Amino acid sequence: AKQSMKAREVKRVALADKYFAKRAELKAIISDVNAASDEDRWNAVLKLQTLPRDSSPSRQRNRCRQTGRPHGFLRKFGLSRIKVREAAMRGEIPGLKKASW
Amino acid sequence: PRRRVIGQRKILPDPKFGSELLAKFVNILMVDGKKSTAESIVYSALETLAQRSGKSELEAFEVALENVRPTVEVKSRRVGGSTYQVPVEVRPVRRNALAMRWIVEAARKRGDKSMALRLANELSDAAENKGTAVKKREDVHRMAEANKAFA
Amino acid sequence: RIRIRLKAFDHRLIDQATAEIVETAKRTGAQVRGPIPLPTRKERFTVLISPHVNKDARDQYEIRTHLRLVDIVEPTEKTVDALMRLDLAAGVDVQISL
Amino acid sequence: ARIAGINIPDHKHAVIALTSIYGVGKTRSKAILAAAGIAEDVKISELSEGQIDTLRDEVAKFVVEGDLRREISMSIKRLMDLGCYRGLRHRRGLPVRGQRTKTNARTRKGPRKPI
Amino acid sequence: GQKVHPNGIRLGIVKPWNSTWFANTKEFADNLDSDFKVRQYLTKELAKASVSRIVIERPAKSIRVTIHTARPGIVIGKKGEDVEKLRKVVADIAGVPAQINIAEVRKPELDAKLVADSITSQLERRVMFRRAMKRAVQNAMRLGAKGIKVEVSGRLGGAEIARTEWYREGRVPLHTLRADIDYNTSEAHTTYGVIGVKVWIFKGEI
Amino acid sequence: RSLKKGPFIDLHLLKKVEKAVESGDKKPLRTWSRRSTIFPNMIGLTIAVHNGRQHVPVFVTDEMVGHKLGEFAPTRTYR
Amino acid sequence: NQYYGTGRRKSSAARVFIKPGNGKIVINQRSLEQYFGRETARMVVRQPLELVDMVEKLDLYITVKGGGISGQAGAIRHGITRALMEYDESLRSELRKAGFVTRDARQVERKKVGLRKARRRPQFSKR
RNA sequence: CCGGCCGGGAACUCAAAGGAGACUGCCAGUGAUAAACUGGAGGAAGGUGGGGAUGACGUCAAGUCAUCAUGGCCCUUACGACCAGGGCUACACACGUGCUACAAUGGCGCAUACAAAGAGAAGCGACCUCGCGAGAGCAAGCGGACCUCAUAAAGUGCGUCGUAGUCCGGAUUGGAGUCUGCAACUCGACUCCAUGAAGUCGGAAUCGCUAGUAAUCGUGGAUCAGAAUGCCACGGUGAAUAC
RNA sequence: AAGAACCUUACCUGGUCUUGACAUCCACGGAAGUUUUCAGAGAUGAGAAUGUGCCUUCGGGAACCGUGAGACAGGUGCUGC
Ligand SMILES: [Mg+2]
Ligand SMILES: [Mg+2]
Ligand SMILES: [Mg+2]
Ligand SMILES: [Mg+2]
Ligand SMILES: [Mg+2]
Ligand SMILES: [Mg+2]
Ligand SMILES: [Mg+2]
Ligand SMILES: [Mg+2]
Ligand SMILES: [Mg+2]
Ligand SMILES: [Mg+2]
Ligand SMILES: [Mg+2]
Ligand SMILES: [Mg+2]
Ligand SMILES: [Mg+2]
Ligand SMILES: [Mg+2]
Ligand SMILES: [Mg+2]
Ligand SMILES: [Mg+2]
Ligand SMILES: [Mg+2]
Ligand SMILES: [Mg+2]
Ligand SMILES: [Mg+2]
Ligand SMILES: [Mg+2]
Ligand SMILES: [Mg+2]
Ligand SMILES: [Mg+2]
Ligand SMILES: [Mg+2]
Ligand SMILES: [Mg+2]
Ligand SMILES: [Mg+2]
Ligand SMILES: [Mg+2]
Ligand SMILES: [Mg+2]
Ligand SMILES: [Mg+2]
Ligand SMILES: [Mg+2]
Ligand SMILES: [Mg+2]
Ligand SMILES: [Mg+2]
Ligand SMILES: [Mg+2]
Ligand SMILES: [Mg+2]
Ligand SMILES: [Mg+2]
Ligand SMILES: [Mg+2]
Ligand SMILES: [Mg+2]
Ligand SMILES: [Mg+2]
Ligand SMILES: [Mg+2]
Ligand SMILES: [Mg+2]
Ligand SMILES: [Mg+2]
Ligand SMILES: [Mg+2]
Ligand SMILES: [Mg+2]
Ligand SMILES: [Mg+2]
Ligand SMILES: [Mg+2]
Ligand SMILES: [Mg+2]
Ligand SMILES: [Mg+2]
Ligand SMILES: [Mg+2]
Ligand SMILES: [Mg+2]
Ligand SMILES: [Mg+2]
Ligand SMILES: [Mg+2]
Ligand SMILES: [Mg+2]
Ligand SMILES: [Mg+2]
Ligand SMILES: [Mg+2]
Ligand SMILES: [Mg+2]
Ligand SMILES: [Mg+2]
Ligand SMILES: [Mg+2]
Ligand SMILES: [Mg+2]
Ligand SMILES: [Mg+2]
Ligand SMILES: [Mg+2]
Ligand SMILES: [Mg+2]
Ligand SMILES: [Mg+2]
Ligand SMILES: [Mg+2]
Ligand SMILES: [Mg+2]
Ligand SMILES: [Mg+2]
Ligand SMILES: [Mg+2]
Ligand SMILES: [Mg+2]
Ligand SMILES: [Mg+2]
Ligand SMILES: [Mg+2]
Ligand SMILES: [Mg+2]
Ligand SMILES: [Mg+2]
Ligand SMILES: [Mg+2]
Ligand SMILES: [Mg+2]
Ligand SMILES: [Mg+2]
Ligand SMILES: [Mg+2]
Ligand SMILES: [Mg+2]
Ligand SMILES: [Mg+2]
Ligand SMILES: [Mg+2]
Ligand SMILES: [Mg+2]
Ligand SMILES: [Mg+2]
Ligand SMILES: [Mg+2]
Ligand SMILES: [Mg+2]
Ligand SMILES: [Mg+2]
Ligand SMILES: [Mg+2]
Ligand SMILES: [Mg+2]
Ligand SMILES: [Mg+2]
Ligand SMILES: [Mg+2]
Repeated sequence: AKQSMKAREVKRVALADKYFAKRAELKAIISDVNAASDEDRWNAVLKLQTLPRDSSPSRQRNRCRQTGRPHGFLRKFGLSRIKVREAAMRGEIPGLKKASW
Repeated sequence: PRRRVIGQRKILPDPKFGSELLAKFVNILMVDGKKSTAESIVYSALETLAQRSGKSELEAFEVALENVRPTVEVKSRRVGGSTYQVPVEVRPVRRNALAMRWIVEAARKRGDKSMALRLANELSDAAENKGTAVKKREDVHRMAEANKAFA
Repeated sequence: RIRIRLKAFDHRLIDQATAEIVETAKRTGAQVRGPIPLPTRKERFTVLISPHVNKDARDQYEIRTHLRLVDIVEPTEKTVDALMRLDLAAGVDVQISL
Repeated sequence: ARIAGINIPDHKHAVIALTSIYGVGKTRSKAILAAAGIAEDVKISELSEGQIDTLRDEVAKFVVEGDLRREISMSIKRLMDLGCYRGLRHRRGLPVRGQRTKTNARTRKGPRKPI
Repeated sequence: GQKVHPNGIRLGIVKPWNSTWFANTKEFADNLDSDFKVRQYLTKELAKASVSRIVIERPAKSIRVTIHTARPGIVIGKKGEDVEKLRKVVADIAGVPAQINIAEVRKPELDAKLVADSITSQLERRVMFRRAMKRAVQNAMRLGAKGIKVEVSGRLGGAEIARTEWYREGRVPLHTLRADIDYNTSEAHTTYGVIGVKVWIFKGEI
Repeated sequence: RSLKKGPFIDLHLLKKVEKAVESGDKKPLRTWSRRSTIFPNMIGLTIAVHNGRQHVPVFVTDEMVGHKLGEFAPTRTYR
Repeated sequence: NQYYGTGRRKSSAARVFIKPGNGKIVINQRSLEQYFGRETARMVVRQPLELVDMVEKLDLYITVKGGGISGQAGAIRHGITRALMEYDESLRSELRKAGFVTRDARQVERKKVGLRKARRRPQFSKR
């Protein structure tokens, strides 16, 4: 699913773990109902855009690891709906037999 | 079913008037599976009927249901080619059930106030045969009587 | 006391794992209640079976996570050390808790 | 039964009587009768004139009828003069709150037309 | 296309899971990716060594890989030198330690992957698809098979329109769930295109 | 509408406006930030908002304050 | 002394104890009159106590959880018929012929894949 | 102190495993001395007991080259590649599939009873306190039969409206907000307030459904920062009819 | 499509890059990194400080970073006849 689209996603993962998995203090702690509500809260949201557009974990689409398909994802397996099926009935996901109740 | 001759399910008696005839009537009146709302209306109707009529409930419901009961109904078979009116003697299980539908179907219309009022007034008119349900039986006879030429 | 809880995917791999952990504890240094079962977690997944269109057609999968408890009611010196460094049983997760 | 601009109902509960006033609904009407000290179960025929005069001063607090109609008319007319996205939406006769305009929108767009 | 994967329907009943490990919901996805990374790598590296399936286990941060194979000599090489070369490179991408074990298979013609890869290899060297298919069907019935359905889909023999052809000899009950059936597929990348090679091998009734 | 924690403008547009206002009136500012709100200090400026293919000049008035810049720049043309 | 019968009509699971004494019917510490109100049938629990008469013979301490009204009320009916085993096969000859001891398995059907709810298919477009 | 709270208890519900069990197996009758079958016992269950998975050879050169793989044929200071916005949400119209209606078996208020199946660690987030409410703080506990989202709603029980475009519908608009999120105007969801459109059961047509099924009332999950009336599951009350 | 505000996004506008965002090499210079400032819509470009490690053939290393060079990398472009 486009090697550029797969390769631009590695920036999104690597660069997010750098900034906002550490510098969420800029938005969370500072922008709060307390004594910093005056210019300190203004300088927070001002400085929050100085950061790159990426880094925000909302910008991560969360696509399949094998193929790179954006849609049809499953968080348990980290795979697309097609590749989980191909892998399940084959012997790769442990315990994942066909359900029938 | 094409060749699957199986019987029907058993029903249950209504606590306050433990029988069968009016137990079916609750079921035909019931909308959206709400037997709690429907069964309260039938008791409210038959109590208001028994007050006015000066009878019990089962015999009050009977002298009413028989007055809207079809003797013969009209089918139409094409045996040979053409389509014509063939009357047939209705079966005893369907006979009284087809009557209970015509009482309730009439009571959908005739917007008095409440459902308990409307069924009471329909069964009251059925006792003195001058409602809508008796007219629907009357018309059903007129077809069988007029189209009696076809066996 | 030590509440030992252990879970797995196969229903008939965990049985000998629960049998051997109890026997290497009951026999070596006494005391055991038994294999307390607990409810099974059945995480279901309903994926689309085709690669394009055909929404009606799907396959349904599940993963039975079978739990088990052990529950000993005395901190025995022979038993407590037999739990550590002496488990094995692959495909069966185990979590000892004091 | 003559408060505010209009309000002339009869054989209707006091809470439902004041819904007919433009600028007063269900919950506002409960706040009127709570402040006035009148029961919601009574009706205007049952009430006396001594109690109706207290309702007149209570609804005078809130913006109602011709005061409200102009406040809404000002706000819509303001948007159209600015030439904003909502102003273009209003004067063109199309739905405003980011709605679907392709299949539906019949309330705002009006009934069906020929092609 | 409307048939269930014969291995998959029997994963609880008769056939086993190849990846046999427990993991909590957090690690599960990353643990399954590293499982695919070694499997993809180890299959392509050990091509001539002739691997059927790869079983993987993970008891308490220790990845025990098992390579079921027809030719165990080519996997190990000389004095188990290639085992140590595999041990190192597999351990890096996967997760800390390694424990590669090699299971021999004295009846290689009854394993579905090895028959499919043999037919694939033959199709790539300009051998007739019938002479590759029927000979493989004939070879394993004499040894110890009771089924052996073999389908070959695609262009085959440089044709314009693609055809699907199959030749079986015996009982191959795909519907029977108690029945053990080795099923496997392989693609044959020729000059004309891709040629699929599905193989079913009914061994035992239970 | 959203955002109680300070009305939002992009750093670049804030600094560009502050630099433009202190100097004096000049020309339409090429800005792509539609998302940004309009401050009281922006009144008088004829900033050019990006509709998508071109820049639409918008003379900011007393009323155009709480509204955002993209409201005065129709994207999809019709008839 | 104190006999027992299970009953578990439709998810719900009754737990009927029965002793020889007063005519009362206790259930979850509530009275039978107030626990089961106007709904459809209170006396489905008392249906099995008709061919074998109660009146003032057998007191019933009941406990139930699961289902709703009729699921519980029907589970108590099955629970009582199972519980009435103190005169083994003499009662069950007359009791079985009027239904009663039949579990009546019928549970809610699962939602099918593709279909809108169990049997209800969506619609049909033929152009 | 009066709540499974308490020691404790191992009966029962349940939870799991491993077994019993329904076998036309018994019983008569129709049959051809057969396969069968009509009922009848016994039984929790009766003739594949209900439901699921399971999909033969092959049909439609059916769908997918945009999941992936892939033979050719094509592009390479571009059909490749990074960024800010805009767009996929456009709107004389036409249909599909829904949902909410058009009410009185109903609508709004107060007294309060009964589920299942899930799900949760940058998670799900009590009780408290601030909120008219979305929510805002503090933060308890739980990788869970325990802790949490979580009061199920239908349903009763009282009240009140009394057939009105209505106390039906709840659209649409204006204002005031809330959380998420760098950012909510194009283009979110929800809340409050006022607003109160069409609609009074639908032309030719036409759809699904054979019992816990239709019908109706909740509820969950997957994808998911946020964003279901969809989808996938779950359980309540519970019909008619099959000559 | 198991959920389009940016992302996704394959489309459009304008800005932009050509061994490229993603890869192994032949080899030139540097630890990797981290903090922080300026012009710009942002991609980017310009800096300013600090740190200067696991083995010595010590003209080297095993990674990482940024140059020039080509084998090339890359295409959700067409063809499900
Ligand atoms: Mg690719
Ligand atoms: Mg997203
Ligand atoms: Mg389909
Ligand atoms: Mg369809
Ligand atoms: Mg309102
Ligand atoms: Mg309100
Ligand atoms: Mg809306
Ligand atoms: Mg729109
Ligand atoms: Mg094919
Ligand atoms: Mg199938
Ligand atoms: Mg134009
Ligand atoms: Mg059960
Ligand atoms: Mg019997
Ligand atoms: Mg089905
Ligand atoms: Mg249902
Ligand atoms: Mg269709
Ligand atoms: Mg049609
Ligand atoms: Mg049609
Ligand atoms: Mg047609
Ligand atoms: Mg026989
Ligand atoms: Mg036989
Ligand atoms: Mg016999
Ligand atoms: Mg004979
Ligand atoms: Mg005979
Ligand atoms: Mg014989
Ligand atoms: Mg015989
Ligand atoms: Mg026989
Ligand atoms: Mg029988
Ligand atoms: Mg029978
Ligand atoms: Mg049989
Ligand atoms: Mg059978
Ligand atoms: Mg079956
Ligand atoms: Mg059978
Ligand atoms: Mg069976
Ligand atoms: Mg079968
Ligand atoms: Mg075609
Ligand atoms: Mg077609
Ligand atoms: Mg098709
Ligand atoms: Mg492709
Ligand atoms: Mg090519
Ligand atoms: Mg060529
Ligand atoms: Mg050429
Ligand atoms: Mg071109
Ligand atoms: Mg679309
Ligand atoms: Mg929308
Ligand atoms: Mg025109
Ligand atoms: Mg239409
Ligand atoms: Mg209302
Ligand atoms: Mg309603
Ligand atoms: Mg759970
Ligand atoms: Mg709580
Ligand atoms: Mg509270
Ligand atoms: Mg409120
Ligand atoms: Mg806040
Ligand atoms: Mg909180
Ligand atoms: Mg705990
Ligand atoms: Mg506790
Ligand atoms: Mg919830
Ligand atoms: Mg609680
Ligand atoms: Mg709550
Ligand atoms: Mg509570
Ligand atoms: Mg109610
Ligand atoms: Mg009006
Ligand atoms: Mg009208
Ligand atoms: Mg509204
Ligand atoms: Mg109105
Ligand atoms: Mg009306
Ligand atoms: Mg209709
Ligand atoms: Mg209706
Ligand atoms: Mg039709
Ligand atoms: Mg039909
Ligand atoms: Mg059927
Ligand atoms: Mg409703
Ligand atoms: Mg709701
Ligand atoms: Mg739901
Ligand atoms: Mg969730
Ligand atoms: Mg829903
Ligand atoms: Mg719904
Ligand atoms: Mg973009
Ligand atoms: Mg361009
Ligand atoms: Mg290429
Ligand atoms: Mg390509
Ligand atoms: Mg193109
Ligand atoms: Mg085709
Ligand atoms: Mg094909
Ligand atoms: Mg096509």
